[PDB]
Amino acid sequence: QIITTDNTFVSGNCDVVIGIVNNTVYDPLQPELD
Amino acid sequence: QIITTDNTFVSGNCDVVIGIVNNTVYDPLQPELD
Ligand SMILES: *[C@@H]1O[C@H](CO)[C@@H](O)[C@H](O)[C@H]1NC(C)=O
Ligand SMILES: *[C@@H]1O[C@H](CO)[C@@H](O)[C@H](O)[C@H]1NC(C)=O
Repeated sequence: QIITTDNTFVSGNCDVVIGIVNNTVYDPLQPELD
Repeated sequence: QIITTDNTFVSGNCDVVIGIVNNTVYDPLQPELD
């Protein structure tokens, strides 16, 4: 599935997590823009 | 964590619940104003 904010939650910054990577998390409210 | 709509679900009115208090729930779409 596409990485979305529906099945992902945010918790703190990425500096404390070992072995993290970078990729875009698609917010579905952005293509709507209603 | 701050009380947000993502981690709470609503079921009926608050007249039936015993010992319930009043507090604000943060709507995350309201500061977005999309
Ligand atoms: C992710 O991006 C930040 C900021 O551009 C960078 O400092 C970090 O090294 C990146 N992560 C990786 C694994 O390259
Ligand atoms: C909570 O709100 C209800 C309805 O406005 C009110 O009757 C009640 O006294 C309030 N309780 C507190 C602790 O403010």
